[PDB]
Amino acid sequence: MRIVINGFGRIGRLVLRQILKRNSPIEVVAINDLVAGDLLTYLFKYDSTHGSFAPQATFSDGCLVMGERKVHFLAEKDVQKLPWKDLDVDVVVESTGLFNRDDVAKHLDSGAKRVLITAPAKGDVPTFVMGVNHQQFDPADVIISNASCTTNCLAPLAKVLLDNFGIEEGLMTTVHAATATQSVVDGPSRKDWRGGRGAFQNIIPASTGAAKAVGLCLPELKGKLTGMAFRVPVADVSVVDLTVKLSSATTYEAICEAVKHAANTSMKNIMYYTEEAVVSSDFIGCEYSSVFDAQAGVALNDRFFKLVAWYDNEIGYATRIVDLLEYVQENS
Amino acid sequence: MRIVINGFGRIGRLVLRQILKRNSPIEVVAINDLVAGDLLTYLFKYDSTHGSFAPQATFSDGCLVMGERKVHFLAEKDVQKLPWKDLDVDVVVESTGLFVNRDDVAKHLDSGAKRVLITAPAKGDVPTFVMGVNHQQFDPADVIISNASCTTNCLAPLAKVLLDNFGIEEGLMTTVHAATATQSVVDGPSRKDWRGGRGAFQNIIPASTGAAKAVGLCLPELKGKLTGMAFRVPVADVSVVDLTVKLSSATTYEAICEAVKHAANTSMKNIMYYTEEAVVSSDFIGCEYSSVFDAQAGVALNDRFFKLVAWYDNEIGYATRIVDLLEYVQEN
Amino acid sequence: MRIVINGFGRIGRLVLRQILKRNSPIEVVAINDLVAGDLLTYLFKYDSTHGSFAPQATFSDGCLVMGERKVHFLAEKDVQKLPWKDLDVDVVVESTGLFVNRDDVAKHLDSGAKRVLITAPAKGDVPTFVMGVNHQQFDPADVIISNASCTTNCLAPLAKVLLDNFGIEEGLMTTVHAATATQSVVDGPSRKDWRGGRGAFQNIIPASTGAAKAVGLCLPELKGKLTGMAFRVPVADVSVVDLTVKLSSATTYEAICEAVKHAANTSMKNIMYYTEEAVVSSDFIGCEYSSVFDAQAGVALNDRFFKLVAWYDNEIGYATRIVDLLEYVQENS
Amino acid sequence: MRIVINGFGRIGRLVLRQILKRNSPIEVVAINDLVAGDLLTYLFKYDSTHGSFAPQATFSDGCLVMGERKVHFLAEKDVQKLPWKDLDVDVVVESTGLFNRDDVAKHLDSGAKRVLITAPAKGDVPTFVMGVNHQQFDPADVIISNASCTTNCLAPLAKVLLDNFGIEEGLMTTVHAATATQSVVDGPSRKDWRGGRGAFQNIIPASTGAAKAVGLCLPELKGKLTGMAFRVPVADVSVVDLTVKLSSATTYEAICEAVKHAANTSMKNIMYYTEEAVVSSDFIGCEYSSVFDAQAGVALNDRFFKLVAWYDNEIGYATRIVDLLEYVQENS
Ligand SMILES: NC(=O)c1ccc[n+]([C@@H]2O[C@H](COP(=O)([O-])OP(=O)(O)OC[C@H]3O[C@@H](n4cnc5c(N)ncnc54)[C@H](O)[C@@H]3O)[C@@H](O)[C@H]2O)c1
Ligand SMILES: NC(=O)c1ccc[n+]([C@@H]2O[C@H](COP(=O)([O-])OP(=O)(O)OC[C@H]3O[C@@H](n4cnc5c(N)ncnc54)[C@H](O)[C@@H]3O)[C@@H](O)[C@H]2O)c1
Ligand SMILES: NC(=O)c1ccc[n+]([C@@H]2O[C@H](COP(=O)([O-])OP(=O)(O)OC[C@H]3O[C@@H](n4cnc5c(N)ncnc54)[C@H](O)[C@@H]3O)[C@@H](O)[C@H]2O)c1
Ligand SMILES: NC(=O)c1ccc[n+]([C@@H]2O[C@H](COP(=O)([O-])OP(=O)(O)OC[C@H]3O[C@@H](n4cnc5c(N)ncnc54)[C@H](O)[C@@H]3O)[C@@H](O)[C@H]2O)c1
Repeated sequence: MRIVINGFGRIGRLVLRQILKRNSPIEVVAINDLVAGDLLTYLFKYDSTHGSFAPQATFSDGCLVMGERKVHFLAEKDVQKLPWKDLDVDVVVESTGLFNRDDVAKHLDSGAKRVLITAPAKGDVPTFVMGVNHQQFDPADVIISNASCTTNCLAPLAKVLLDNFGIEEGLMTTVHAATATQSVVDGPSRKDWRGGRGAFQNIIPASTGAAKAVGLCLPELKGKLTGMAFRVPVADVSVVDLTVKLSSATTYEAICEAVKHAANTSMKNIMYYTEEAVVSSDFIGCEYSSVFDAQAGVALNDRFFKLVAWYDNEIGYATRIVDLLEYVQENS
Repeated sequence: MRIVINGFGRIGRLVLRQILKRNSPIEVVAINDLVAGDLLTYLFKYDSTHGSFAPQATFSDGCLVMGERKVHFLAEKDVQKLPWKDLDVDVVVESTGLFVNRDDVAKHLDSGAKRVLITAPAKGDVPTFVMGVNHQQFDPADVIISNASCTTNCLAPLAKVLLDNFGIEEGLMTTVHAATATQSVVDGPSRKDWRGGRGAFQNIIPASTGAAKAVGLCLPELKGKLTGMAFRVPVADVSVVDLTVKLSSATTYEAICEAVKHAANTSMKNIMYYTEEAVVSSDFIGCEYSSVFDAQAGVALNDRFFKLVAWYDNEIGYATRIVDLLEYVQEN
Repeated sequence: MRIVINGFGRIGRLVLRQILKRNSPIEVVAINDLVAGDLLTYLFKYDSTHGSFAPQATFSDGCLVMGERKVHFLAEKDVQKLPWKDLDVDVVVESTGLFVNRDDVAKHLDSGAKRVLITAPAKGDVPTFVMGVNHQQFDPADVIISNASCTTNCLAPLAKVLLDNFGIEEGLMTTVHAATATQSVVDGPSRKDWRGGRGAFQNIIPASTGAAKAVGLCLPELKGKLTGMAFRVPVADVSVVDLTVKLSSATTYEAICEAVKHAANTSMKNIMYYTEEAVVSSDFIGCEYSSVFDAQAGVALNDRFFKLVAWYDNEIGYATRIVDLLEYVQENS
Repeated sequence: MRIVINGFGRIGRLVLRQILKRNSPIEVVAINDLVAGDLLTYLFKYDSTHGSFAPQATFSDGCLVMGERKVHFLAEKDVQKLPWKDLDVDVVVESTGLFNRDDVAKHLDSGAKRVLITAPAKGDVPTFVMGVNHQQFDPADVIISNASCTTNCLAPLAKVLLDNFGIEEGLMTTVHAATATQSVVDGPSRKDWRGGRGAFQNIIPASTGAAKAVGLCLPELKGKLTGMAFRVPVADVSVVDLTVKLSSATTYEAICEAVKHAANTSMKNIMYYTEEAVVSSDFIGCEYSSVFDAQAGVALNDRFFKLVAWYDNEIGYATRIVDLLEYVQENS
């Protein structure tokens, strides 16, 4: 399967890293960004969060050269000018953070067969969470979304609670790492005024559609969940704080056992269960979607609980992108 | 009213700052800590969070000199050796963080102080007050009192407004809390709190808090109805309460906003503030309110289930409440 | 004097703040940026570093309204379309960080402005001024001028005191500098500075600076005698100069302290400050001085070779100097 | 060789990590700190800076158990009560940061044969830097020092300059990561007032004896070097900025070639030479003492230069401790 990465940022670079880590048969034909391949190769090899990678990788003849892989570098900001027809592209990984279905469809017009958006999409874009609803993928879905990092953390936990106890209502907060949409010092973010305030000086409230998105991947939870975010001064790793009213009376220990059991069966490689005294840095490089923190959660009574689940919003999400690409390869 | 400050830390120093920032009968006659007065004077005058103060203040001859006002400096770790009888002390502000058991705190009375105000939740049933919530329940016979935690001072006023207007069925609270002096610059041991020893500015750190249960002490109707947890994050000051609450009556988010706005204008004047501004944590550095309701940040799931957001300067808001409680309790 | 602020960023907003703080008779007639006036008003009123300001300021009818000041908001990226003729502009404060070549900056004059003050070092034939060092060399014929960098404003006053008292043979400067808007929250591309894109709050980041060479422009006797470098570190504001200097005459560290203390009381009043306190960077947030000499931090190897330490609020110190230079130009044009 | 680690902090734990990483024949028989082995095991396994280690490690039977290694845990604050005679201790790694030769000699009185202090020492304590003067070690040296992280970075570079060009005079600044002697929020540090100011809110000047200490390992540089430090908000990795007047005329390129040559020959495994666009995070886990940054340095003229060298103050220094222990093992 021939892919290109459009936007070689945190997610674009770490998707390529996770492809190389599993020796994937996925063929990465090109990388597109706003700068030249020499700088993009440097950013791929040296990572402040995830450490150095691909020490033998070089920029040569306008390509990223790594073993038998030679990946063409492009620097074309306009999707209508991208040479996807000439490069016989099966899937565009759309990871610029700029691109509505109508904007993303320009990749198809430029000759790509499919687009995978590394973010929530607006319009008639099927949204998938590996281990929750990815088997709903149909080859007729030419533009798909892998949802947000937050939805990938919440949806597996919500599915376990739905299947074991039922959910009456849930309100979610994510305490989220700073990301590339934020600023080093106070500046303008036109769609999110708070989001422009200095990232490492502030706790910053933010909107998230993650809780509503769980209602699309698990229709039984439509209208039953909403939530919000706080952006805080860490460079990576985020946590979901789910306050949930269950349909059946249970114990905190029974919830722990249900999540532990799911991690060992239906949610293998998606959910992990820990009882260790973890902090955010313990999840840097963690490939799971959702790590249930058994010690951190609290119970008010037999139906009302606050549950805690960690996610590496960079590497966990990047690993899910590669999982979804490999699933689409096998089912298209 | 003659007071002494035992423990000249974040809270001890900012209590003195807030005394000097108002017209007050309070006479600060002595300060006790573990180091000499020259270093304590330096820390009072230069503050990384709250900026410089009292530029004309000097250390001379074992006293803090501010015009003709002279405060004795002591460096005596043992409460049984403190000269409270000789200094005719009306109230000890107990802000070391070491002495919260009645038996430990009573040693101040044995040493000659008439009353002790603990700047923290107490262990045992020490009368606990939140200004604007239950401070009028103070009795002159109460010789050892607590001003609760910063978090309880943020949550309790909001909980009182909800209780009085709508009723509360159940609530689960998270505080996203600034790093404090109990934390470590790099990973080290914290025997009662393993996570709390992990590098403070590298991590989101879960913590246990009794703040939601403590609301049950000031508002008996809410005993058994609230609990919660904390995440410590890399900001040096300002914290936020995220209250997920099931109310006893059907209402709207707008009705909650109106009730809080009304309370801030009347019964909670100078305790609660109501904002619709695009606020972030740094906007509350130096804020003297106990609880600042963030109208834009909150979400409603339905007519009974809400997630409400309230900010607090855990240093200056709390220090201001200590001075308010001193002025309320003491005879003049 | 009618001014406009082109680029309402850290420097643009704090220039307006410092104008209002001294109740300056300077008239700010317009602000240009890339975003709407309601968001720019919000950023002016709420500042993570310097606290809230102008609580009664409002966005109304495409203007910033503050008492009798009514400032037009523009959102025009192209200097050739800016209405400087219609607004009768005396000085453009050029604070976008995009326009530092004389040819780019001259488009402001073509659009009707009488003068441009670039809030950065300039390329080409642009007279560069440091208040208290060479600002009296300003000539009314200078239609495009530079206020140099924050770093040059910190180093040049100290270099002048050393030059005048002892002479300088050679010097090498490091600035340990706060993170700025050119940096990124997480690793990203900076095409002209690869290191400068690496996560700002995860890294000590080496950077190039022309500040030491620029001192040779304001003090020609020091041409070829200074160079230096920077490290960007995870603080949101306040920077420090570390000057390693070989002096022309033998002295003591205490004689250097006395010369700086004397200068701060006389020739460098309101430009240099002298401290012996145990200061740290946060102590200078909101400090309006160009250069604060840290007497306790410095070291002497011998009677000619010294390491001297001087602090600067790279935001507020520099913004205050912009207002001082505007007021000087007003009085001398 | 039977060793114990006294003070299981950043250096103590990472010394054990580096022993295990090279499968050293050094036998670690005991670890002493102020808290129990369950918490010390947790801190060994989970590291905010260097990531997780020894997943199979357990606290079991009062020991740290890792394969065939079983390390006894102690919690004795008083060196005079440590059971070094009973444990047949060949070398104490003294890494508490509390312990003059007379104070350190109490380890010998308690039954240890030798002490290696992980810091500069006062009194008649031979001080060694691997690759500079470690071959001056004599088995008769019962108390030895591995100097500071900063001295281990500067001394190898200074030796290359001395041998190739000669040094007239040098003034050094280290821009240094925050360390455990610092505070999360403003507090008192009696011998270092600035060092008590909030570590992640400030650039903090400090004194360092590192430049003078180079005069101990390279006597020809006595009286020719001094310097200072700035502590900054990073959790690890530091940089030396050496302003040096050389005894002979040269070029920046000739300095680069001399350091490159040394890194390939006499300074193999001690110095590294890079021309990459490096930043501090690129050296997290770097085992070199001194990494010369060719691109960062500047020349004023043919005798006056500013040279830049990086060091992982935790892992580089810890690796040198293990190198010095193995050198002592081979030469005693
Ligand atoms: N970072 C995370 O935690 C995270 C998690 C899940 C999903 N996502 C989503 O993934 C996307 C990328 O996020 P990111 O964090 O990698 O951002 P980023 O800013 O690191 O990466 C975006 C990249 O796209 C490039 N780019 C910008 N405009 C372009 C254009 N016209 N053509 C080509 N390249 C262009 C940028 O130069 C940059 O390298 C966003 O939609 C984001 O919401 C991010
Ligand atoms: N920081 C906040 O946000 C906050 C808010 C509300 C309540 N509190 C409570 O206030 C108390 C103080 O907290 P802080 O943040 O100011 O801590 P801190 O560590 O800044 O201050 C404690 C001070 O007490 C001194 N001290 C220690 N032992 C002493 C002794 N035996 N005798 C005299 N002085 C001694 C220390 O040297 C230090 O200066 C704690 O109980 C804390 O829970 C803190
Ligand atoms: N920040 C400091 O410490 C400091 C100190 C001295 C000098 N400077 C210099 O001042 C200048 C501004 O720096 P800053 O830190 O304020 O940066 P900034 O990024 O905070 O501000 C720049 C502003 O210009 C706006 N802008 C960008 N392109 C524009 C265009 N075409 N038209 C109009 N507005 C546009 C941006 O939206 C932003 O609001 C730079 O030249 C910088 O080197 C900065
Ligand atoms: N961190 C570095 O960058 C670095 C580099 C080189 C050398 N050093 C030196 O190494 C030493 C340790 O530094 P660190 O950074 O590991 O500090 P640290 O605070 O992380 O470690 C010290 C440890 O000693 C323990 N301890 C304290 N008093 C004790 C006692 N009486 N008995 C037993 N254990 C006790 C503490 O609980 C802690 O775990 C210091 O001398 C320091 O100067 C540190």
